[PDB]
Formats: sequence, C-alpha cells, structure tokens
Amino acid sequence: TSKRRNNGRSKKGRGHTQNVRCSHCGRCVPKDKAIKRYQIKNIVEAAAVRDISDNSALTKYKLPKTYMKLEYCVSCGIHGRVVRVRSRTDRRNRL
Amino acid sequence: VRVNVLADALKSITNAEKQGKRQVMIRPASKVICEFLNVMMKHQYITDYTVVDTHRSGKIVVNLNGRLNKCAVISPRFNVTLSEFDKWEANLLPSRHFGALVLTTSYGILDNTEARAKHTGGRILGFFY
Amino acid sequence: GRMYNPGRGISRRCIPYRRSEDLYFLMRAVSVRHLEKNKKDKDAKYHLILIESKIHRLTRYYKSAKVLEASFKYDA
Amino acid sequence: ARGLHAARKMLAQRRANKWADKEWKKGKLVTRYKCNPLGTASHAKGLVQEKLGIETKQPNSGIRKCVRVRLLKNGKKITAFVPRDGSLNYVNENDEVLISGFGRRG
RNA sequence: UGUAAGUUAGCAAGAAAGAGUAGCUCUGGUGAUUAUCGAAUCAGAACUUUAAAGGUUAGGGG
RNA sequence: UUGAAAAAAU
RNA sequence: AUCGAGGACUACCAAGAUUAUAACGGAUAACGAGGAAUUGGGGUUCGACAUCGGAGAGGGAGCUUUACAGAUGGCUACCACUUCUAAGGAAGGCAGCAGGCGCGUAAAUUACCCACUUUCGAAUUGAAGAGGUAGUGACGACACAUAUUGGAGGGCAAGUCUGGUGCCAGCAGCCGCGGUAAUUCCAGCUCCAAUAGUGUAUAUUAAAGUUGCUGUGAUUAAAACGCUCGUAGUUGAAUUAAUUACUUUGAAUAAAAUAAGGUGUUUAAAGCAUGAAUAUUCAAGCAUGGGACAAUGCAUUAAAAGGAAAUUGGGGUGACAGAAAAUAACGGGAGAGGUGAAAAUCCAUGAUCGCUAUAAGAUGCACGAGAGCGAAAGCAUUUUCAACUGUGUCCAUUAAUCAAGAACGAAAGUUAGGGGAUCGAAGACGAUCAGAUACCGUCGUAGUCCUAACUAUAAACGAUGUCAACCAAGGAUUGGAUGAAAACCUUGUUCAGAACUUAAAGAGAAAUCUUGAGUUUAUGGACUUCAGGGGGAGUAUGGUCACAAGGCUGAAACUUAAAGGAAUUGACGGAAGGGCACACCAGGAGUGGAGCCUGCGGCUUAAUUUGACUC
RNA sequence: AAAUGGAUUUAAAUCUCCUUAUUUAGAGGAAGGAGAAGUCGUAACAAGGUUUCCGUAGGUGAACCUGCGGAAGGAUCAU
Ligand SMILES: NC[C@@H]1O[C@H](O[C@H]2[C@@H](O)[C@H](O[C@@H]3[C@@H](O)[C@H](N)C[C@H](N)[C@H]3O[C@H]3O[C@H](CO)[C@@H](O)[C@H](O)[C@H]3N)O[C@@H]2CO)[C@H](N)[C@@H](O)[C@@H]1O
Repeated sequence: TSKRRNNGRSKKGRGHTQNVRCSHCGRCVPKDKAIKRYQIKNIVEAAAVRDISDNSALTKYKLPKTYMKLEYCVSCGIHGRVVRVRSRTDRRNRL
Repeated sequence: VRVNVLADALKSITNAEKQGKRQVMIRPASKVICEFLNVMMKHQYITDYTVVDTHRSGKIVVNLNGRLNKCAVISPRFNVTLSEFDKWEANLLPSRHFGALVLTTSYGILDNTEARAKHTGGRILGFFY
Repeated sequence: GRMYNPGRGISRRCIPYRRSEDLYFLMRAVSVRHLEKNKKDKDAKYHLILIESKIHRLTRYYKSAKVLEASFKYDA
Repeated sequence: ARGLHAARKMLAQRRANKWADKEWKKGKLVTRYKCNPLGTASHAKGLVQEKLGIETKQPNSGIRKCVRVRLLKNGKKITAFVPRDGSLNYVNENDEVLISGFGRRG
C-alpha cells in the first residue's frame, strides 16, 4: 500500500506548499518533496589554493567561499547519486 | 454529544477490567448508573462503589476484583415482553447459568432472574457476564 | 468543542463548592456588514454567514421561552 | 439510524439498497416478459432455418454443431445446441424442435 | 378560456381550438363638496323575438 | 548517442 | 332526491382541502382475508382456486317483475359475433356440467342416479351436471410383490479393465478430458445412489453474515459527498421519597388449518368414528394493577455540553528588491545560442561580454522547518475575523448529525476590457530514427497577469465522514496560564495544536494502524452518505443547469470464470552496491583474402543414406 | 287504456383536439460484444528505456504527445 508513512513529502498540517524548480532538470517539484543540499565550496580549489598565495598583491587576503543551495527532484536526485534506494526496514533511518 | 450517559459509563468499566485496573472513575452519575451497579453487586461482580458529591452529578468510583467480563449497554431500549425473554437470553447471554440481563420496570430496576418471578416486562438496559 | 471551528477548548470558570444580552451582543453581524467597502472579502462573507445562523439559532430558541414575541425577525 | 423511532429510514434504506443486486432485480424488472426469448416458459417450440457450427473457445478446439431456430410465439432467432454425437442428422429443416434453456440459470 | 414542436431564451403567437355578442326593463361598482352634483366605463339579472359583429370597415389556417 | 518485435495450445 | 345520514343533487354564501410523516400521478404477468412453501431465532416467496367478503356473465348503457336484481340459463338500443330460411323474417349469449376449434411446454367422460349433505315447492311424495357413484389420471400423500434411471477424473459413490477415433468427431451445470498409450468420447465387462421410482429445463426458500433490525463493508479488494452552513427526520446531560406510550391481566374473538389432548381405519397416511379448556387475534380497539424508562407545556443546579462579555495568526480585503528581457550611450573587433555530436538562428547595420542609466510586466530566493493560520480550495517584503489561555461574569438545554436548499471551491476552459516581460497546448524549423507527425535545440498565436461575469471539475488524498466516553511507555515542538531560577534563554505543573519513537499488548487477510484501521461472533453510543463479481458504463433515453466545453440524476439488451487486495520464492531490469572470468585493456599468433584436404546447406540423381543446426 | 307529438333525466354509438403500452421503417446512421494461429506500430508492467496517474485544453492512423495544476498508488520516509 503506502511505501512511505509521510508519502515522501514532509508536510503535515498544511494543504499546499509553493512549488520550486529542480536545479538539474528544472522540474516543478514541491518545496518539501524536494531534496535540499547546502554546498560550501571555495572558488579556488585545493589544487590551486597555494598558487594564488605565491603571487597575491594583498598581504592577508583570505579566499572566500561559494554559498549555493541546490534543490533536486527524485528523478535526478536518485540518478545523481545524492540519495539511493534503501532497505525496507532501513528506510526509517532519518539521520 | 453525550447521548447515553449509561453507555459511556459501562464501556469505561469494561475497558478498565480488561487492563486489570483495581478501581475506575465515571464522571457522571445518574440514577440508572447507580442502580445498574446495584444489580451487579448482588451477583458479586463488584465489591462496592461510592458517589462523590460535586454539585454537578458527581463521579463514581467502582471497586472491582477481576470478575466482570463484559458489561455493555443496549441501543434504544427495546420493549421486552415477558414471553420474549427467551429470545434475548439465547442470544445475549453465553449460557443459561452464567449471564444476567438488566431490565427497567415500573416496580424499579430489576434483572432477568428476578423480573421473571415478579411477572413483568418492560425495556432493557443492558447485560453483564 | 466549538460549533463551527473544530477546536476543543475546556477553559472555564469554576464556581466553588459552597453557597455562602447574548442575542443583542451578536448583532457582530452589524459590524461585519465593513462588507460594503470590501466586496471581495470572501472570507468575511463566509464568517458573516456563520454569525447570521447563530442569531437565527437563538431566535428560534428564545421564542419557545416566550422571551421574544413570535413576530421577531432579524433584518439588517 | 439505530433509534427506536427511526423505523422509516431503515426501511427506506433497505428498499433503496435492495435494487443493486443482479439476481432479485431481474425478478422485478419487466424484461423477462419482453426481452427474454423464452419469457417465463420452460420450453420453446420453433422452426429450423440454418445449420451453423460454432468453434469452441481459446483453450479448446473443434466445431460445435448448432441450428438457428425461429420461434412460433415471438419469431426471434436463437442458436440451439444439437444434443448428442452425430445427432445433427436427425434434425431436419422446417420441423418442430423443442428448445429449453441450459444448465446455467437463464 | 386555451395555446405545440423549435428557439439566439427575446420570440414562435392574433399560433391552432372552443364559448359569448340583439331588443326592452332593471341593479351594482368606479368620485367632489358638506344630501346635492358630474363622467362614460365595467359587471350582473329578468322578460321578448325573425337567436343577434357582419349595411359599411373587417386575418384563411397548418 | 541508438537498442523494435518473438504465431495459438500442451 | 333516496327506505335511510350526507355535495348525493340543486340555489346562495366564504375560500377552503391534501402536501417531504411521500399529496397527485404511473406499473403489476394485484380480487382481499382465513392461509400455503421454507424456516435455529429473525425472516423471504406465494394465495384465481376447499370457507368468508367483492366483482362479472362478449362491451358499456337504459329498464321490467318483485321483499331483495341495475337480474343477463329477464327485456331493449348500439358495437362485434353466431344459427335457420320458402329471400318475406326469426333468437342466441357454455367466465354452468361434458364436449369442439384455436391458444400453447401446459391440463379428464359429449356416463348414471337424487341413495348420503342441502335447497326450492300448492309442502311427509315433485325438482336439482348442487351432490353422490363410475371413467382417464406418475401433480402429489400412506403401506407395500420381486426394475429402471443416471454415473464411475475432483466437488460426489464407484474401474490404476480392452478396441477405435488422433484438438477431428465428441463428453463436460463448474474445474476440464481429447493433437496416435483417453481414469471422462463412441463401444464390450463389472458396481455406485435411489427404488416404483428417476434424469432433464424454469421458478420459490435455506446455504446468502452475497440485502446485513438480530447481521455486512467503506486506507489498499466495490464503495466516506471537495468542504462548510441548514429546514424536514433521527438522537438529545443530571435532578423531584392530565393524556399517550410501556408493561401484567382479562372480555369478546367464523369454520378449515398451524402444534396437538383423546381415539389400534390391522400400523400409518387417514377419520372424529367423548368433540381436548383445544393456545392462536401480528396489526388496531375495550376495561384494569405499576410508573422505572419515555413524548407532550403550565417551581433545583450551573454539565472537561453549548452560547455571550490579556495574547497568537505566510487567516481575508484595500491603499522594498534585483534576476530575465527591452531601450540609450560608451569600450572590442569576431564570433555567439545549443548538443552525447551538430544544425536551423543571431553577428562587420558591430553580436557575445563589461560599467552606467530609463520605463512598464511578472516575481517574492537565501531566512523556509515533517513549523504556523485557514471549513475546504489555499495563505511568503514592510507600514475585519477566527482560536487558545485566564476568569467566584451572564442565559439555562439554547445541543449532535443532517434529505430538500445555499455559500466558498486548485489548474485548465468561456465572454469583454487593460497588460502582454519570462515560459509556452496548436504551429514552424534543426536534429535523432527504418519512420518520429514525440523526448533533445531554436522561434512562436491562445494562455500565463489584473478587473467584472461564468464554469464547479482534480490522485479536490490522510484514498481513512461528523460529535462523544476509556485508552501502555518515551523524547521533542508551537501558543498560553502558574512556581523556582534575576522580553530571550534552563526547569517543574497544566490546557489547546501539527507530529514522532517502542510495544512481548489490541485489531487486521496482510501491508500496517495505537491522537485507531483498539474497546466486535463476548456482534447495539447518536446521525448522514456510499457498495454489491468483471465488462457493457457513468453509455443511451428522460429531466435540469451552463454563452459553450460540459456538470448533477442516470438503466437495460447482451457478454464472461474470473477481475481484484497484501505478502513468499524464483526469474528479469537499457536499477544500485560489493567481487570474479583471455571478457576486455597492453599485445603475440591468427582466421576471414589465394590453391588444396574434409564436413555442412543447396543443385543434381535411379541412389547421390542418415543423426546433429548459437555458445 | 293502445298508437303518436313535445319537453326533461340517465345516456349507449360516432367525429375533432388530449397521455400511456405494443409494433412496421429498407439496405439507412452511430454504438457495443463475442470468435487459436490476419496487418501497422511500442503506449503500459524494471528508472519499460521520456517515472506513472488524475482534472482540463489542443493535435494526431493507432496506441498516445504536449501545455497548467495536483498525487506517490515513485525510483526520495534521510544531510
Ligand atoms: N473486446 C472489444 C475491444 O477489442 C479490441 O480489440 C479487438 C481486436 O482489434 C483484437 O484483434 C486481435 C488483434 O489485436 C491481434 N493483433 C490479432 C488477433 N488475431 C486479433 O484477434 C481477433 O480477431 C481474430 C480474427 O480472426 C479472431 O480470430 C480473434 O478471436 C479475435 N480476438 O481483438 C479484440 C477483439 O476482437 C481491444 N482489445 C479493446 O478495445 C476491446 O477489448
């Protein structure tokens, strides 16, 4: 019958939540049904972080970080290996 | 809303004994609720009770000892003719020596064992095993 | 529980254990009929229907108590 | 609708809820006297028009000999199963043949 | 008095169909001024005859 | 990136 | 006027009568009752026909005689029939007893007698196709000589017998048996059930707890209205030391019959040869003992019933931001969009890219959560209503559910204006493909936005109706009240709200549910709606609403042994994770190319013998 | 007291408008169902190779495709 107890989404006391657009395929997916991941990445990768410091006109310049929040749908959330298929008794894991 | 105060009272006692509770509380206490417990005390299905005075139809505490099996109310009280007793005993009761119906008659509240002797009928309130 | 909203409050006064208008206050219906300025306030239109039936419920009962003569009729 | 004085809703509910069965409803619609070729009759007499052979269903195979019979009371056409092995020869054209139902009711 | 199908819901419609209509003698209703006065209009009842829109004007219908 | 079909009954 | 009351009729007067508690109308293959078939209780089906009442004599209509007839084995007229005839005319009503034709699956003798029961008469006698006997009579019922029907794979008793047929004939109510070794066909032998019986087709009942008050189901099998308001209806908290209902009795209550009391028709079916008190009467009605529970309206309370008179609220209505695109000016001179790869397209009139400005359209990220509000639909920039809590405030049953009826009701869709930036049903190109009229790329009308008026459907979903009482353990959250810790943060008690973890317990067919899908064969708290195997089919017709598309109500004819629900194993995946193989990578030798040995297919022949056909 | 004239009452039978039931209508038109091996495609059941389905609108030999919104009975109860 019900493969999930909360029907995949995470809404209980509300009858409607605004749609959002998936970051990969651009598919209209609800706000709670979406897969939300918060990415913190330096603009200069670790293979080149020391390259800047050799020739930097400043003195104590600290390289900033990129702050983007990605929302995926199930169709490319699974396909993108963000999440996987879990066991029936291992589905309840929420950590 | 509260349609039958007796109906909610009896199910409280039936559920309490299924959980092994020693005494249960029934917030309302009508005349029939107290009278019904008197019928179940002559058969020794309960030891005793009390009627707390709250000025708003105070609660009743029923002392029971693992003896009541199923006490239930009956939906709108059917007119039980004296000749119709055998119809209800064969259905509502487990055996001819165990169950005890409860009836209301003009001579007061009576059970099926004694109302047959008094030679009267009337409506039916419930039963208890 | 409440008559219309499915909320169940039990807050009460408790008159102690010792012994030692409502129809008029509902005519809220006048205050809502605010309706003229905001004709698109569909939420106030629904809530006004509930209040109108509340008054039409005390009228039906107060008449049987002879408090109001049987010619009483509520019109705005 | 359990109330003691509510004996009209329960009766009206059963009158309404009884019309949804496929079996008793056939006993109150006027279709047996109208659409049933037999009507309320046990047997139907008729006249032979055509000899036809119906192949069996998917799991089985073979041709079932049959005859198209036109009744004398209604004039309708009904296909009839010739009873036994090699018994299609016994029947002829334009002769009285008795037609009486089958094992399944109606 | 009654009036169908269809319909753009307005129309079809005077749809179709049926009853009455004369003459004489009466009665009642519709107002102004404080009993008098004025208007053609509607309704009803007796009695009689040659049974009544039709001298002229004056839709045939489906 | 593309990738269609497998005659009925035992 | 009639024997008789009365709109039964007449003249006048007033507008009155029924109606959701089903009026008026429609169908019956409807004469009603006593009763019959079948039932564990409850019930369902039938009843023209023994007896009572009703109606009719081909169809109404009108009358005669008489105490009672609207008489029909009496009369008349008309409509439709039949019989004789001298061609001028005449009578007849078999739905009386036999009998004839038709109708059909379907039903007896054109007999005798008033002897039994009874009726009529001028009355002891006369009459009776009423009545009795005889005749046919496998509708049925009882006792009983010693012979058939169907079957022998499972339900269901019986063959591991032999010949034929070779998915053909055929058997089979259902599941199926038969494509050359039939437990099922056509046959030969045997025994299995019943026995004057036995197969067949239709209909009634029980099984059917598949019509459900006793007695069903509504998350997933079929089935909870999208939600709320609301009249009829049903159901309505405690408390008191004139009717009606309820309950106990009687009276009267047709027989036959139901169960029988008695009675050796030889038993029995029968029969009443003392007549069982025989009990019967459901529904109604009459008199009566009692008023617990109850319905009707002229004096107690203050219900974790209801309603009325400090905070919370993306609850409803009205009156800051830069992204994408456009425009303008400036820099730069060659590509830019796009894809797995490309192309159609834009660009030397200067594209893409970079800074700065301008106007409208739309949008409301991050904060944004199994958090909040809202009856549902839904609600996200800042600057009238609903609920909870507090309450020694007021009323006193005002209450719950609700046919009919009404409000709100995503998106798309219609009509008329404004707006028309982004995306984009139809459509146009470019790709891919065997084709592609689709997924992929570019462009683009309707639409997407606001106003006003419509439409009223959704996976309108928690597939779980509304109100009410009990209900194991635990963490945590939103808004209040009360203490300590001195608006926020930590903690205790308690009310309301959205949820979550465990259960060795309860339920279920299982998944699962526990703020029920628990308190249910130990079955009844109150109310409303829906469902009865799958198709046909939410189709036709009818009704109604809408500018329209369409919505609401909504069958049958016919067809078929399955359709469907939850879980187990296996297999499969152009699903994932973990390992392995000359499977592949790095290579060597090659085969395929040439002549020849040999095997295979094909052609050929009198025969060119045959098995094997991816690993 | 018989024929017969007339006026009433009850009125059979018949003609014109007015609803329920049964039929004829040809092939006619548009539906539906059933019958072992008949064509064209791959739409659905695995991520069925474009996740499926519901309402609505358009298109198209055919399954069906696409736009707006919804649902998991999804392939996510999860950062
Ligand atoms: N049943 C009505 C409808 O039939 C439709 O389809 C119908 C036909 O188009 C379909 O025909 C199938 C065909 O699909 C398939 N590719 C070949 C097959 N032989 C056909 O079969 C059909 O026709 C043959 C003709 O001799 C008959 O022998 C056979 O019994 C019959 N089923 O069989 C169905 C019945 O004839 C759809 N299945 C559905 O919409 C619906 O079921």
